Amino acid sequence: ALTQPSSVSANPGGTVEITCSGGGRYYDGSYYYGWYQQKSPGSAPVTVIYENTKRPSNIPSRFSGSKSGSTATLTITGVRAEDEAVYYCGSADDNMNPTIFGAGTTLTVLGALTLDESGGGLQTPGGALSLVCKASGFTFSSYGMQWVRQAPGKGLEWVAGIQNDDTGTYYGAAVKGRATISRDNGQSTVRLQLNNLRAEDTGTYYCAKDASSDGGYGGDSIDAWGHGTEVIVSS
Repeated sequence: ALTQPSSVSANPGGTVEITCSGGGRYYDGSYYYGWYQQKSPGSAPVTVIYENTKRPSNIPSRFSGSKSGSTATLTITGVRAEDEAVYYCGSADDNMNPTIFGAGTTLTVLGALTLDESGGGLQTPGGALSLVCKASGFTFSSYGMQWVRQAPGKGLEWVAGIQNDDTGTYYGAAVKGRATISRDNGQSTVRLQLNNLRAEDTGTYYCAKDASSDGGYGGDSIDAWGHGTEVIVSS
């Protein structure tokens, strides 16, 4: 599991730093982290920094990222009230678990592409579900894709990933043996099947696009998130 502080406080106009450690070493011997801002539980995260230092152009320039050795730091220079959020760090855990999220850092300040998920709703315990994410606004066949979920009031949890060419599928510990991810490049869709459903599978399921230039996926490199679809497992 990754390590990031539970909370940080800042005065408006201050400079704040949030660190993340514990990521797995990548194939190249280096370490890579991403930073995912979520302003309320159950809402689409927003990538503020990915691949250590890359900032999406719609994100304010007050956000920046750096990495030293195996530790990443998110810096907000001139923090604003609207920056209050939970910031989740993401990285690789190990070779068979390319995505893992830290527990989140809550920041207190003193005072295009579409990914559309369907198939959610009420599900019966012991049954199966099938979620579909329909992508538009980018060249789907070039990118790895992932599913991430969030139990009510809890943090982000990785569910599954798939490379652009169907290869390298892996699954989060809580769903391994029950889950299947697949994709259809011609339809620009990625699918999650999950069987033997249990109450613990209840939550918001987000489709996530990877930015890795090689069609891979990992915890450091998510650049777009859907608004998610709720799954409720109950009888």
